[PDB]
Amino acid sequence: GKCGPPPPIDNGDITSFPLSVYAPASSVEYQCQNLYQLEGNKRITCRNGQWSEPPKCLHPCVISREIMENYNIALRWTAKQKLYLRTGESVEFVCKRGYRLSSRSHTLRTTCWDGKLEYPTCAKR
Amino acid sequence: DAERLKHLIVTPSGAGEQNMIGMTPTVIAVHYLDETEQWEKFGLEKRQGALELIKKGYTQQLAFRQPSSAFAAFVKRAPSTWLTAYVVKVFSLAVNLIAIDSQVLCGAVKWLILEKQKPDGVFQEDAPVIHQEMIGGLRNNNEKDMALTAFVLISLQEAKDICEEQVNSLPGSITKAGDFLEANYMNLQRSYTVAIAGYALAQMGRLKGPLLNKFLTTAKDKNRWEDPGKQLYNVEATSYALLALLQLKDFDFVPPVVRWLNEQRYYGGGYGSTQATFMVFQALAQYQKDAP
Repeated sequence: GKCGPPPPIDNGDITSFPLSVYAPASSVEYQCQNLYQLEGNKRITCRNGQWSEPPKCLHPCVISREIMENYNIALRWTAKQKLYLRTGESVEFVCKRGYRLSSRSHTLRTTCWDGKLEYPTCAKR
Repeated sequence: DAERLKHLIVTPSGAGEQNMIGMTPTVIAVHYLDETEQWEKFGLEKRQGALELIKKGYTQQLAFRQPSSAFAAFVKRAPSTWLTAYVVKVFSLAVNLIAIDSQVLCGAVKWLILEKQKPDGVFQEDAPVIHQEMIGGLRNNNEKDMALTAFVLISLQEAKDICEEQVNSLPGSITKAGDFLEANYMNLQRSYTVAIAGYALAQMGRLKGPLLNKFLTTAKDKNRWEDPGKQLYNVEATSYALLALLQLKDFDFVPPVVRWLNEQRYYGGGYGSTQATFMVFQALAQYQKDAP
């Protein structure tokens, strides 16, 4: 019950060189590009001529200084200048002088997920 | 290119004013990428997400829709002429991106017409917005009646195709506001006002003769409308001007203006960037639609 080549994944690849045919019970492993986060089983196995479901590579986020300025917020730790955030990594923002966390805002601490970072808003005080 | 402006995609947050501040960059980003058809390189997958941030902003804004159909930062705050007009401006451009309830859009238009227009055509603000940085070159303006009247007029006209049938009074209100701008256009001093009122008149086909001549001669090096002060204001003013030029189909005057906007290498976002961001990408998107 041999299987064909392992499926491709965005922003990731298998750790071994791909072959056109794999024997039953064979397995290969994926890893994602730098700063991308693996979701699901990193290993896949050939069972009954079919590969098990491959994983995803979740996107990192980029902290936009443009969005921060527009939202009247700033980074709490500015010497530790993080540009990227891994999925699952969080950041702490502070209001800029003259503003306060707004009513309908996300918490000042926020976690990147698959490229999506929710910036908090601070309103005029 | 789309990469220089990926930061324009953002989650909308805050009250009646800040929510529109957030909704702004995402709406104009999708609008401009649709037009220049760049989702291919940028990432087709990224679009549907942006679309639901837009739907989200819209839905969140409805929380600040007052029974009058007008808007303010808070439901307990007196409605703002400018903010309501701006919501119309933004929603009008987004009707082909998401599902906008016409009763919402046309309700706001009607309220502007029935409550906030003066007998001589002027539109009046009775409750200024808190975040003055979101109104662009309108902020500190001598020629405020003209500037605000033009701003509202532009919103009404961009809401016209959608709301004309449900709002009999729209063309009448438009005409009357047009009368005021025309009667006072020649005495304008600031290039900002000349550009925004210019666009408002152009949409009407009433920017001509001496008015048209003033509009064109007001520019510097025939490639920008500028006033001493915040540079973002000039980007905004020149975007309004470009849109006027496109409305005049004066495609001979366009190239240097478009070039200057590009040479500005402005990519939106930042403090007090709302008007500049919306206008520059509305203007450049319109250029691509029309050219040549």
